Amino acid sequence: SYCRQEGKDRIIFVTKED
Amino acid sequence: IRAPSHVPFLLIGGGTAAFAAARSIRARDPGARVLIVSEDPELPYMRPPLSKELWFSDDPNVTKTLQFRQWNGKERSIYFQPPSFYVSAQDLPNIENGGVAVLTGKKVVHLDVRGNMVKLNDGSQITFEKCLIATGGTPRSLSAIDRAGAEVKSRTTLFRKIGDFRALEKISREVKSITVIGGGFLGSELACALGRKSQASGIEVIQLFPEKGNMGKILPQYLSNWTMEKVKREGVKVMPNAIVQSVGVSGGRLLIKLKDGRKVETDHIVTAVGLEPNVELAKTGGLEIDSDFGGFRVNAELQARSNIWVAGDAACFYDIKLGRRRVEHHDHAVVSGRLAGENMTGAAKPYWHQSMFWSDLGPDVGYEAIGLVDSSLPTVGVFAKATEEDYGKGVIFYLRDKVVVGIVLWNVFNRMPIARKIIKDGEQHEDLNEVAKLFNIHEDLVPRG
Ligand SMILES: Cc1cc2nc3c(=O)[nH]c(=O)nc-3n(C[C@H](O)[C@H](O)[C@H](O)COP(=O)(O)OP(=O)(O)OC[C@H]3O[C@@H](n4cnc5c(N)ncnc54)[C@H](O)[C@@H]3O)c2cc1C
Ligand SMILES: NC(=O)c1ccc[n+]([C@@H]2O[C@H](COP(=O)([O-])OP(=O)(O)OC[C@H]3O[C@@H](n4cnc5c(N)ncnc54)[C@H](O)[C@@H]3O)[C@@H](O)[C@H]2O)c1
Repeated sequence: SYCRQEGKDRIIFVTKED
Repeated sequence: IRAPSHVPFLLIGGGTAAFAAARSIRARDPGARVLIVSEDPELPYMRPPLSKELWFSDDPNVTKTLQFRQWNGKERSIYFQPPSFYVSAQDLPNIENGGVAVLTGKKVVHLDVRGNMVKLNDGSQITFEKCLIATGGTPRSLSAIDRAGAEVKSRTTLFRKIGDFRALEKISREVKSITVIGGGFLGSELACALGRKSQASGIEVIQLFPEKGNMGKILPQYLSNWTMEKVKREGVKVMPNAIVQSVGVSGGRLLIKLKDGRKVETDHIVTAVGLEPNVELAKTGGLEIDSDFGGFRVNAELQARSNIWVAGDAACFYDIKLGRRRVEHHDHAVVSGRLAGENMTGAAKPYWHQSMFWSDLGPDVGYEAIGLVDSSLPTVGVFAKATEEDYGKGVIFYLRDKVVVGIVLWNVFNRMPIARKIIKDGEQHEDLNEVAKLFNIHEDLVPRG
């Protein structure tokens, strides 16, 4: 769930596991 | 051949928009009589292949056959239909069950709105019951190129038409270095097309543009940067943050001096710096132009005046959900053309069905996209992580008032319906990570294009 906010653009990584 | 004095359906501008319209007209009202007047001498053909599919054709006769093999392996032509499936301008107002006639090599130069008539470049006038403007647009020229002398001007091409491709395909086998200016859809697609050709020819491929990364008008910086780096891999010298100052001819070769001071020596230049709509007839007819967006100002049903519609790239319509906009893609030209044709035959149904676009920059980059895709908005990219950052695959949401207005399916294929729903819905979703799970990102999915 690596969530990081870069200005107006927000970046969420997820690994499939739900 | 002589033009028919009158025709019920006149489509100014024989491009991708005109064709859909005529097809949709013929469909909704059978036995229609449709005349496409086209300043281009080529019959209506599709443009996407000219930056992508025709550069990768193995057959060296591609420049003559203008065929390609679809991502499904089936071989076709860029022309929408063969000549035999068009009727003649002469025989159109007689032939039984009408048909579609294309007037090649004829520009409309005046639109007599009041009297429902067009005047052609050759004087000949044609009256109409219903008329569609589908003039599309012309590619913008770089200011610096214009200012330079005709020596450098002669060694600079723009890209749109068939000949543009056919000539730049030759120039690709002649010069040692080609520099593409502009980081656009086209910019990138040509840079990657030449890049792949350079794998065999060894030619220098340079691409420079003022943004910090490729496709910087529709991609968020991170992805923009990542995409630049994937273009690089395909065989491109990419020079972001390039503001051209002047282009002269030094040593028999074009010299591009940038404002930041860098110089670039190259043999040929191709400017892909955006598109200007062909809104010529606006003044002649007294039709309105979108001051902000450009192109003819048409309502929700792509209608301008009582008997005049506009579609394709030339049209600035009112999207009842996303707001007023003008969109310059291929599916847009088709969708809107379809609709205009419906409304011309009297459907008066508004633009509800969304149009989309796709670009493929090498095998690593392929994205379908819908609605308001504009790097200036706030984005929320959700990407797949492994099991030194990999934006290989994921979905990117575009927000406006905490509402999704545009989506980019990043190497996620055959998922456009799902996205389409999300735009329709325009919910204020608390967490978009759930919404992302709907695209089964991690899953392999299908690898179209
Ligand atoms: C190389 C290339 C690749 C592309 N690839 C993609 C892609 O992969 N995906 C995507 O979504 N979009 C793509 N596009 C964009 C898309 O193809 C265009 O938006 C589309 O072709 C425009 O259709 P249109 O009919 O509105 O305009 P055009 O296709 O430009 O048709 C306009 C026609 O009208 C003629 N005309 C203009 N003014 C007059 C006049 N006064 N009288 C008579 N005739 C006139 C023009 O000469 C031309 O024949 C691509 C475009 C290019 C150039
Ligand atoms: N995949 C697709 O949907 C696709 C593919 C090819 C072409 N197209 C269409 O073809 C047409 C041509 O697109 P395009 O790439 O020419 O423009 P574009 O609108 O796609 O991109 C505009 C670009 O102009 C560049 N630019 C503007 N001013 C500049 C300047 N002074 N110096 C340098 N660069 C400058 C910027 O880098 C920017 O990226 C458009 O209608 C586009 O939508 C679409």
